[PDB]
Amino acid sequence: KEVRKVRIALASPEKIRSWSYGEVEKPETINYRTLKPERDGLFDERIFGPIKDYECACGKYKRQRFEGKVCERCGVEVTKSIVRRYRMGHIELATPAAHIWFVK
Amino acid sequence: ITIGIDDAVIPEEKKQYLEEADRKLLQIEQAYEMGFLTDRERYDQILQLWTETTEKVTQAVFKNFEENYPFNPLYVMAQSGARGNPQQIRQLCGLRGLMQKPSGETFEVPVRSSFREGLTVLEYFISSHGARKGGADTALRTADSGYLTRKLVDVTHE
Amino acid sequence: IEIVVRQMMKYVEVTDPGDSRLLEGQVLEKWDVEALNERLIAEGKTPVAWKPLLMGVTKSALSTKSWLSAASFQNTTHVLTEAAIAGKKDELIGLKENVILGRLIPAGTGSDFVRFTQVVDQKTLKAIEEARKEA
Amino acid sequence: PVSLETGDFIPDEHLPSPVDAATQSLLSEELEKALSKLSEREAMVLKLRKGLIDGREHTLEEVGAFFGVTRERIRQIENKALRKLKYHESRTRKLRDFLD
Amino acid sequence: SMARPVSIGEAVGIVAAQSIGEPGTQLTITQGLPRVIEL
Amino acid sequence: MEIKRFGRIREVIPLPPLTEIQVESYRRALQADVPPEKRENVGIQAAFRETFPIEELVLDFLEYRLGEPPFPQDECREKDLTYQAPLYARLQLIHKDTGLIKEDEVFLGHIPLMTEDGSFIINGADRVIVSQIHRSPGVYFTPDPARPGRYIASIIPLPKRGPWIDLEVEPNGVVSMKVNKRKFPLVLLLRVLGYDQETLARELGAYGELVQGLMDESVFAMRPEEALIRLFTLLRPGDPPKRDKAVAYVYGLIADPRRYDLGEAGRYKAEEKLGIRLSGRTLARFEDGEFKDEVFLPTLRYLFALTAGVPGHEVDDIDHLGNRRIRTVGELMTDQFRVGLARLARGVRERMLMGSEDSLTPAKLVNSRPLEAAIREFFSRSQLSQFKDETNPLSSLRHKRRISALGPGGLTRERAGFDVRDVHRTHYGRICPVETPEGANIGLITSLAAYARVDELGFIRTPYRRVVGGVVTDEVVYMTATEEDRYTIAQANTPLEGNRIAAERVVARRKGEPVIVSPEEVEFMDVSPKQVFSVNTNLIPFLEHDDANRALMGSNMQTQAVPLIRAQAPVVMTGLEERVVRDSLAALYAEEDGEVAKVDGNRIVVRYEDGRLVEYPLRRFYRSNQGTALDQRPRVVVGQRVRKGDLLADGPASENGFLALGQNVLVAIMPFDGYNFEDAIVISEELLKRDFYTSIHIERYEIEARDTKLGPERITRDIPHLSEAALRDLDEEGVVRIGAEVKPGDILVGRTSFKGESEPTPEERLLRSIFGEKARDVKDTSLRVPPGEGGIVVRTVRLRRGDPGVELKPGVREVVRVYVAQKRKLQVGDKLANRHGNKGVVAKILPVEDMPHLPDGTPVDVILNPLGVPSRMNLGQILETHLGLAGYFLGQRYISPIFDGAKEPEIKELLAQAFEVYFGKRKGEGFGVDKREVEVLRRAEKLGLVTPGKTPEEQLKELFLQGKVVLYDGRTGEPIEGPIVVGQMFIMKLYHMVEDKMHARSTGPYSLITQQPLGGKAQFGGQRFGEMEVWALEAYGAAHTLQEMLTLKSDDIEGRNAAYEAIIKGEDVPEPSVPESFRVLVKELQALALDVQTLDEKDNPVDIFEGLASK
Amino acid sequence: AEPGIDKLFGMVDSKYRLTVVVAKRAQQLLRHGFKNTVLEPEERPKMQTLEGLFDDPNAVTWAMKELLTGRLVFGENLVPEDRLQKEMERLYPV
Amino acid sequence: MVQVDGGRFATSDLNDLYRRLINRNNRLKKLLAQGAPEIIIRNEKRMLQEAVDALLDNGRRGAPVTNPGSDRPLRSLTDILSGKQGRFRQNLLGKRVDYSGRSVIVVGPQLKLHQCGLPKRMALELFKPFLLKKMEEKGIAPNVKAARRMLERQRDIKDEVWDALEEVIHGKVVLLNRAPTLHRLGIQAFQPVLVEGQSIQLHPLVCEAFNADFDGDQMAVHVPLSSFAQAEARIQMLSAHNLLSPASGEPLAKPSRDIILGL
DNA sequence: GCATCCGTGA
DNA sequence: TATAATGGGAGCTGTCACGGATGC
Ligand SMILES: [Mg+2]
Ligand SMILES: [Zn+2]
Repeated sequence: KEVRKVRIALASPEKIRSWSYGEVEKPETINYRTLKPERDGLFDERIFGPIKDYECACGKYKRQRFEGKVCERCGVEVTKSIVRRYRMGHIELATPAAHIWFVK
Repeated sequence: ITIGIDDAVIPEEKKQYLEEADRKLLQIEQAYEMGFLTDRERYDQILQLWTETTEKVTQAVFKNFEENYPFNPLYVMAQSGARGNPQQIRQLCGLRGLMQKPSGETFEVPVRSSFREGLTVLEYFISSHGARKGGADTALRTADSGYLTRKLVDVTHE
Repeated sequence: IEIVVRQMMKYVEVTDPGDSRLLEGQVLEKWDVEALNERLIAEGKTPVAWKPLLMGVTKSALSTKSWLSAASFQNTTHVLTEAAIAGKKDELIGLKENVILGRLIPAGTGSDFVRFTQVVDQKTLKAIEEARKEA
Repeated sequence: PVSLETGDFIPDEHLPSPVDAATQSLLSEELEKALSKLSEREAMVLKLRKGLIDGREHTLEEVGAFFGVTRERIRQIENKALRKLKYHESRTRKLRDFLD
Repeated sequence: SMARPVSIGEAVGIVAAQSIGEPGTQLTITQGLPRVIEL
Repeated sequence: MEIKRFGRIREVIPLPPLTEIQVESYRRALQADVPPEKRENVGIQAAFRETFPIEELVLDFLEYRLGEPPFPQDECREKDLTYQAPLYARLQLIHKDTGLIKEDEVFLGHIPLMTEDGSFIINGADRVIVSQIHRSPGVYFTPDPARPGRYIASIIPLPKRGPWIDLEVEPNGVVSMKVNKRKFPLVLLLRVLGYDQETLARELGAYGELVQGLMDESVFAMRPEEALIRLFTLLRPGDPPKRDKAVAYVYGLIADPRRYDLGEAGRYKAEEKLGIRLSGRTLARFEDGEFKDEVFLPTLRYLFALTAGVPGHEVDDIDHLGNRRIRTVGELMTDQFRVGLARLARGVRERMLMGSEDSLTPAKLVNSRPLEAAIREFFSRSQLSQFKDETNPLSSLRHKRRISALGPGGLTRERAGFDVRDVHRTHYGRICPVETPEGANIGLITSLAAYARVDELGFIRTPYRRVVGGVVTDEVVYMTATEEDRYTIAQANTPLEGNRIAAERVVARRKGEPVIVSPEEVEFMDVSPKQVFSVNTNLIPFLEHDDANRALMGSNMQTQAVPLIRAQAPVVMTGLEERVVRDSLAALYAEEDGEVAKVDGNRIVVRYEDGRLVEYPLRRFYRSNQGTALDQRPRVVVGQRVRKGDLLADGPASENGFLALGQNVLVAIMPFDGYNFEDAIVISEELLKRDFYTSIHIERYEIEARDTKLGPERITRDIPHLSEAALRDLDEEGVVRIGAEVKPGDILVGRTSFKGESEPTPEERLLRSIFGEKARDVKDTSLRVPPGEGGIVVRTVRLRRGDPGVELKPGVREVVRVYVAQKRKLQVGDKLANRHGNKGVVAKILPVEDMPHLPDGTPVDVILNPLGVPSRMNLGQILETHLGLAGYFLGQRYISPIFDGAKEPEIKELLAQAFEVYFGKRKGEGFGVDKREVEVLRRAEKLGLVTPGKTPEEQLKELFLQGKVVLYDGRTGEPIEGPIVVGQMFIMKLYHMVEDKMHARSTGPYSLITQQPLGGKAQFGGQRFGEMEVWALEAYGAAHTLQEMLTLKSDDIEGRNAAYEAIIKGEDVPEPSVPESFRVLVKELQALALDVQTLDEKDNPVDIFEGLASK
Repeated sequence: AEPGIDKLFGMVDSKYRLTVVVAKRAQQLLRHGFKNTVLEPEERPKMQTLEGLFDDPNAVTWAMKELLTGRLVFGENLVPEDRLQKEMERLYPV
Repeated sequence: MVQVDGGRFATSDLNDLYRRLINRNNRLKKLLAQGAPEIIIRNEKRMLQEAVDALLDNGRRGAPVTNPGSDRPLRSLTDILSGKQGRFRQNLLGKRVDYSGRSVIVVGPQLKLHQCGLPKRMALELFKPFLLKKMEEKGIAPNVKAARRMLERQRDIKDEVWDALEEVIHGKVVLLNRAPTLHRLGIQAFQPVLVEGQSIQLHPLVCEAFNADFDGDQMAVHVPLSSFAQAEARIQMLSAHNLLSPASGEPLAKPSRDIILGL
C-alpha cells in the first residue's frame, strides 16, 4: 500500500506497552568488562533485539535458518540487527507522571 | 582602458565652490553671533549649504568629464553602467562630503579632501564612524532578511 | 506579494454559528466556512455569519492545516500537542510534508496534471492497436 | 564515557556501505555463474555442504542420504565438483578479485 | 522567466517567497526592511 | 639598494613593545622574579591572600613559589605537553585552642608559563589569550528610557564578583533598590546601615521633593536589627529569619570582600565620580558588630542631585573608553585561579571536620585537584583562549593585540547591537577604527592601536605631546579618554618651525570634536598619525587614498599572508616593516657587539666583546599551526663584524630584517579577454618559472596502536594481501622512509588490527574452499594519505611502551607521527591580494609570449582589471604602482609613512628620473620611436593625455609622468589602443588555496543515528543540501532531482545501495524508499508518547518499519 | 541551450509534461537498448571518440531529438501499462 | 553508546536521563515497599516528576539538568526535535548528499552559457560508478572491483580512464550551487567540460544570478542520477534556458562589466 | 480596560 | 553496626518581537 495520510495522536499507556518489547528495570548500560549489554538494561539485547545479524547473545543460534526463534539460554531473538533502531522499550512508573508538554 | 591617478580629474570649479561655501559659512556664523538664528537653524543651514555644495561639485565633475574628457575611464565606466556611480566618482574627484557621528548626527565640518588628494587622519577617523555603522547595518540586516525569507517560504509553500 | 498577502487573509472568525456546530469567535479557513455555508444553505439551514481575519505570515504559517509543516516551522511543542490532542491527519497537500516524508512533491514533474503522461512510438502504438482490435 | 553532543563526526561502522553490498551481490551472482558450469547434482552437493542453501553446512552423511548415495560417493562428487570449480576458476580468473 | 503563460504545476509560492526575499539584503529617509517585516 | 624615505613628521617616541599587553600582564600576575616577601598584593598573590586564612583549626597562607619548567618549550611542543611551572605554597596549620603549629610546603600543581613572544603552549599546541573589553566597574547614572525626567543609578562590580544594585525613583515617590531581580525600598537598607531620619533629612534635604519620598516612619521606628531581619525576610522568603543568618547573608551580599569585589579601577571610578574615598572595594563594612555605610549614600545623593538638575552632575556614556576597560591575560587567569582556590578552600573546610581533629598536616588538608582543573579548564576550553595564528609573524603579533567583547562574562553576539559595535569618539589613538572582522563579529572584535598601551587599572591610554605657549615639548603624556577630554589636542601634521607652531590656525580636538584653534589655545598635540591605526593598518601605504572598507580588508588579509621561499619586502613601505619583524621574535639578532665565529644552515656561532662564545640554533622547516613552514636562514657570513641589535638570521616571511608578506611584481592595469572579469586575476608563467609565490607547507599525520580485547594493534611491515609495490617505501618497522614521495592511497604507517569475530558467509565458505587459502586473523588498518594530499616525508616520530622517557594514555601501546612536506607553486584557484583590499583568485596562467609587454621586450607579471578600482574606491594601489614604476627603473625602494606620505609632485619627479633611464637608454642604443608608439600617441592626444605638437619623446614622457606606458599585445604584436598604467605592486599569496579546498565524493561514511553522509573534507563527507537548496529545486519544479537528494543520495539505505548497484551494472536507478531519518523521527516521537501513523487512502495503517518494530 | 528547445516547449501545454515525456522515452530506450528507436541510421545522434564516431550513449538527447521528429505520440491513457510493457517486450526483447 | 576511534566510549544524553529516571523510580518502589513516611515519599515522587520532565523536555521547568562538572544542559527529546539544529530542519527538510563536491570558482570566458569547467579528479570521483561501468565495458578492467581497486591509488591511474570518463559524462549535466541560495537561480545546470586544474570554471553571465565573484568564492557540484533528474536539469534547470528573472520578468543573464565596457 | 513577566526564535 | 552529631548553596545581568495568561 502507498502512504497517503499521516496521523498523530495521544498514546495510551496500553499502547505504549503494546509498542514495548520489554521493560527496562535497571539503569545499567553495558558490562564494564565484557562491554556486552547488561540484562534488563537500556542496551539489553533481550528487549531491543540482537547486536549482530541473525545471531543471539550467547551465540547458540548463529544463522538465518533460525529467524523469529528466541534462544532459551540468552533470550535473544535472532533477526536483523537493524531492529535496534526500531524496537521500543518501556519503564513502568510507581506513580503517574504528567507529560510536561500538556502542562507547561 | 586603464586607471591612473590623473584619471580622477579635480575640476577647477571645486575650489570656487569651496571658497563660496566658506564665505557663506562665515555669513551664517555672523548671523548666529548677532543672535538672529538659534543653534538649530544655524546647524541646519550649514548642513544644507554643504549638501548643495556637494551636488554642485558633483555636477562640475560630470560636466567637465562630458565636455572635456568624454573617454575618461571613470566617466566611461560610470556612464556605460560597467562600474561605479556618480557619488563614488564624486568621492574620487570632488569632495568626500559630509560624515555623520555614531549618534546619527552629522558633523558641521565636511571632508573637503578627495581620495586622489588623500584625506587627513582626522577626516579618516570621522568617516570611519559611518563605515563601521554601515558594516554593522549590513551584518545585522542579512539575518533578518533570511528569517523573513523563511517565514514567507513557510506560509506560501503549498 | 499578492500571493503572500493572499496567504495572510486565509482565515476568518465566526460572528454567529447559525445552525452549524461552530462557535462564536472560532477561527477557521475561508474555504471551509464557505463550503460549510453552501452546504447549509442548500440544506435549508441558517448559514454561518463570519468576518474576514488578517494575521501575519508567522501566525498564518503556524495556523495551516498541515501539522507537519507547522511543526517543522516553529513552536514544535505547541503545534504537536494540539495536533496529537486533535488526532489530526496530514493529507500531504503541500511541499514540506512530502519533503519530510521523502516523497515526490506535488509540483513540477510531480504534478498530477503532467505526471501520468505516456509516450509511445508509432510502430508499437499501431501494433498494440491491432492487438486490441482482435479482441 | 564522554557525551556525544559535546557525534556528527562519528561514522557508522555497522551498516554495510553501498560498495560492500554491491560487491556481496556480485559475489553471489558470480558464484551462481560458476556453479552453473557444474551439473545440478554436483552443484547441489556443494550448495548443501557449504551452506548456501538453508544456511546450514550439511555433513557428508546428510547429503549422501539426501541424494541416496554412500558418503564416500558424495564426498567424491563433492571433490570432483570442487575440482571443476578450480579448473574453471584457473581458466576464467573471475573469482580471484573477490579474494581481497 | 519564460515571458509566456505559466505552466501548470509550477510552484508559485516558493518563487514568490524567493522573489521577495532575495533583494532583502539590499534594503536600506527610508523605512526599509524593518518596515517590510512590519507589513 | 637605495631606500628613500619621505615625510616631515618627526616622532619623538618609538612604538612601544607590541607584545607588552600580554608579557607585562602575565609577568605582573605571576611575580615569579619577585622575592616572596617583596611581592605586592596582586594576581596570584592576591588570590592566595583573598582565599586565606581558612577559618572553619585555622589554615593560613605564608608565601608561594614557582619552580623551573620540567621541559623546554620545543620539547613540550614535541611531546604534546604543556609549558608550565610547579606551584608550591607554604602553609601553616594553626590550632587556635592549642597553639599547635604545623608548617609545610604543599605542591598545588602546575601553572602555564608564557613564552617570550607572549603566547602559551598547551598540550603541545600554541595558544593565545585574547584581551577582553568590558564595562568598567563603578557607579554610573543613565537616563531612564521610560520616565524621561528620571534616572537609573547602577552600581557595577567586577564579573562574578557580586550583583548589580539598581537605584531608581519609582512613580509613587519612594526610592527603590534592585538586587537579584528583587526590588525593595532603599530606606530599609539605609536603616540597616544605621541611618536615622535626622541624618537623612540634613544630608539629602537640599533636594526638596525626593527626601519626603525617602521618608518611611515604620522603618525608622525599628532599630537596625529588626530592619535587618525584615530585609532578610524580603530577600529570602521561606528561610527562617535567624539573626545570625541575616547578618551572614547581608554581609556576604554587600560588605564581604570575599564574595563582593568592586574593581580597583571600580574603586577609583567610584571615588572619582561620587567625590568620596573608599576604605575598601565593598559597598559597606561590618565593624564593631554593626553595618557601616560606604557607597550607597553618596550614590543616592548624586542620583537626587542629577534628578533635581543640580549643576556639576552628568549622565555617563557607557561606550566611552573611560567607562570601558580591558581585562588582559593576567586578570582572566587570576580570576580562574581564584575560583579554583575557592573550591580548594571549600575542600579544606570540609577536611577540617572529618578525620582526627588532632593530627593533621597542611598536606593532608589540601587537595590541589580543583585548582589544577580550573586553570586547565581556562587554558584549554575557554573562548578567550584561542588556537594561535602563526601563518606569518604578523598574524601572531596581531592576534596578541586583539581585543574581544565576547567570551565568558561578556556580550552575546545577539546581545550586541549598533552601540557596542560603533566606533566611539574615544577610540582615537586607542582602538583602531579600521581593522575589525568582516562579518557578524564586526565591531565586537577589534585591535589595539600602535602607540596605545593599557595601564594598571585596565584603561587604554594614548600618548600626547605637551604644548606650552606655542612651543611643543618632547615630553609625552599617556592619557585615559576621560583625561583626554579635558584638553585641546592639535593634529600631528600641524606646521612646525623648530619646536614652535608655525600656523596661525591649527586643527585640534576638544572632546573629540574637530575645531580650529589658535596656538595659544593648544595644550597638547598628536605624536604621529600612526597612533590612530593598528599595526596591520599601519602597513598599508597611501592609506589616506584608500576607502576605509577596503583598508579593513587590506589589514585583515595581511594576516593571511603565506610565507614564501623567495619572499621580499614591498618596494613601497610604510617604515613599520622592520620593527614588526623585531617584536615578533621569528627573526634573530645579535645580543652585543662582536664577530661571527661560525655560519651554518643549522646554526650561527657568535663571539661577543665579552669573549664568550654564544651558539644560536636555527629553527629549520618547522610546521606552524596553519601548516605554513616556519624556518630561519642565516643572513651573515663567517668573520663578519656585527653590532648590538644587528641581524643574524632572517625569520619566516622576512627579507633582511624587513617584513615580507609576498612579492613585488610588474603589474599592468587593463582588462584581458574576460579572464580578469569580476576580480579574477591573470598571471605570468614566468612567476612559476622563477618560483615566485612558491611556499612550503607541512602536514602532520598521526596514528595509534593500542590494546584491544580482541588482541593488540601492531605497527608492522607485514600487511595482509598487499604486494611489494605497496610496501616499497616502508622500513622494517612499518613506518615510511624519510625522503620518499607519497601520493593519495599510499601507506604512511602500516598497521594490523585483529578482526572482529564474525561467521564467514556461505559465499566466503565456498570462496575459501575454492582458493584453499585461510582467512587471516588480522585486518589492514594502516594509516594512508588522504585524497588530494601528499608530498615528501620529512620526518617520523615513534613512541612505544617500555622505552625510557615516554608514557602514553592508558591502553595505548605506541604512537607514530609522520611529518610530510610539499612545495606549493602558484596555481589557478589560489588567492592573491594587495595591501589596499584588492583581492582575487588567479583565473588564468598565460605563457610569456601571450603576456602584454613593454616595447623593450619586458613582459608583465600580473594583469589587474581596472573595473575593481572605481567602485572599491581604493586609490592607494594606483599610487603604489606609479611609484613602483619609478622605483622599478631607478632600482630603488621607498618608505612612505601613513598620512605623511610621498605626494604626487615628488612621484612625478621620480617618474621623470625613471623615464630618463627607460628612454635615454633606447635613444643611445640607436633606436628611434616605433610606429605603434606613434599610433598610440595619436590616440593619446585624442584622449587629451598629451599636449599636441610636442616631439614623440616629450609626449611619451608626458605619458610616463601619468604612470602610463606603451604596451604591446603579445598575441598580435599590435599595440594596445591606449597608454596603460604599468608598475611594481606588492602582492601577497593568501592562505586560501585550491589544493586544500577541492573536494569530491561519490559515496562514503554515514552518520550513526541519521544515516546521512558525514561532512567536512577530512571525513570525506558530502555537500549539505539545505532547506534553501530544497526551495531552489522546488521553485524550479524538479521533483525527481529533489527526491534523489532526499532519498537515493542520502539516508535511504535500500535506495542508495540499489542505486549504486544499478549504476555500476548499467541499469537505470530504482524507485526510492522511505528516508531512514523519518523512521528516526517516528521513533523519537514515540518516545514522547505521541503515536505517529502512516495511513493509506482507506485510513488503514501502513507499516514503514516492515513488521520489525511490531510484535 | 538544447537544440530546438523552443519547438519542444511549443509541443506541450506544460513544460513539465515535456520533461516527463523525454524522461520516460529515455527510459524506454535504455531498457530496450535503443533498438526501439524511431530514428533512421543517419538521424542517430553521434559522439566523437579517439577511435571515431559512435552512437551517443545519452538517452535523453536521443529522446529530445526523437520528440523533435514528431514520430513519437504522447498523452494520457494511450494504453494500459502492462499491455504496453509486454508488447514492447515482445517487439524488442531484453 | 559507541566506541570511538581511540577506543574511548561516547554516549547520548538520553541514556543519562533514562538512568536518572530508572534510579529515582526504583528508589520510589523500594521506599513504598518499606513503608516510608509521607514526607520522604512526597519528595521522591516530586523528584520522579522532575526526572520525567527532564527526560522529555529539559530546562522547560526549573533548572536544566546538567552532567557533573559541566554547565552544558543535557539534550532531551524536545531539544532533538526542535530548533535550527533540530531533527526537522537539520535532517529532514535538508540533508547532506552523496555524489557531490565543492571547489573554488574561476572564470572561464571560453565557456558557452550552458557550460562549466569541471576539474578532472572531481568528475572522476563524482561520476565514479559510471566510470567503473564504462571501464568494465572497455578493456580497462576485468570487473568493477578491479577497476575500483585500480582507482584507489592515484599512481595506478592511466590515460585511458580519462577518455572513458569523457565517454561517461557526454550529454549529461551537473548542478552548480552557491551559498546562500536566495532564489531558484542559486542552483543552475551546466554541461561539464573536463579541465586540468582543481578549479571550477564558471560562465561570466551567470555570475550575477549566483551573486558570485572571483575574490575566492566557492561552489558545490551535484550530479543528478536518474534519466528523470537529468531531464529535469537539462530542460528546466539549464542556465541557457533561464534568461529572465522570475521576479521582475527582466533579463537576468545580460552583458556586464568588461562586456558592457567593450561594446 | 491596561500594565506586568515569561517563553520561544536567530 | 553504637561518644555525638538534626533545613543548601550559587545566582550573574548592554536582544527584540508579539502570544498568551494573568491581575494590576
Ligand atoms: Mg565574493
Ligand atoms: Zn542464545
